[PDB]
Amino acid sequence: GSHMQDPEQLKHCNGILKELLSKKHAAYAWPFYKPVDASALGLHDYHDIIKHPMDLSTVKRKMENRDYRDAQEFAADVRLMFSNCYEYNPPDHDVVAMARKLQDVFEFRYAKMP
Ligand SMILES: Cn1cnc2c1c(=O)[nH]c(=O)n2C
Repeated sequence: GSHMQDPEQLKHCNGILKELLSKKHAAYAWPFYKPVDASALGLHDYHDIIKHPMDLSTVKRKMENRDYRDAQEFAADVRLMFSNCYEYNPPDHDVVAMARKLQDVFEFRYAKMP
């Protein structure tokens, strides 16, 4: 059920999303900008292992379209994106190191929800 605080909490989520996409974090956010193109990258098992792909452009579309009804729904998708990275790749992969840094940006600012 919708709460009067949901619009304002979703604005905080939108601010986080804008930050994740910003130049400040681009050195480690870039693998998460667009859907994984598994065929182009030679990752021919990606869709056998990752049943629910997610990326920041999809989060952005869902925000713009008012798909997310509350902050928890938004956070679940961002976390799904990171989890997919932790599931698919070995833990010493550079993309995992980038995911951990971007997730730290996300989690610390999400925790500051007004
Ligand atoms: C999210 N993303 C974007 N590019 C990649 C990945 C990944 O998980 N593994 C991986 O190997 N590559 C190249």
